[PDB]
Amino acid sequence: SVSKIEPIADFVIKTKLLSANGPEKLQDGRKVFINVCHSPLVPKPEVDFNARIVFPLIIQNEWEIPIITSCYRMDHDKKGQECYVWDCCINSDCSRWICDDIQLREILVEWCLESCEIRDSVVLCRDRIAFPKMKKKGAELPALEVLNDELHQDYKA
Repeated sequence: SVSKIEPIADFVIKTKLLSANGPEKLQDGRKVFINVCHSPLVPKPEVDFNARIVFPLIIQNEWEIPIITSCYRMDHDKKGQECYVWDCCINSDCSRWICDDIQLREILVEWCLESCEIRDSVVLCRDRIAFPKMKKKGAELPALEVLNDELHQDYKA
């Protein structure tokens, strides 16, 4: 059974595509946008966010904010050049944690970049990075199709 997660727009990561080694063709050097968004349907860490507890767990690879990433979609800039867009959906509580702790927000941004890199075999720039003041890139964020074992425990069947 496939469930739908309708993400709530939050903020955008702007970057650059350095290389594409995946099953599909992408143009190197094109602008990349990542929509960091949220839903209460995304799993969340079992350990509540407390900086002194959690940052050592992150170093130990024992704690992470779960991310559900969409397939990429194409948009175009004003000169007609292709730009690639991904949605990275996290639990709504985790979206509030990254408001109050800038160190956690930086790590979450890195996790979102790695998530797109993993799912589509792309390499994204860590230097040519920006944070547009918009909530999302593009029109309505499309629904994420997920299996029931991917949902937050309290929202499973």
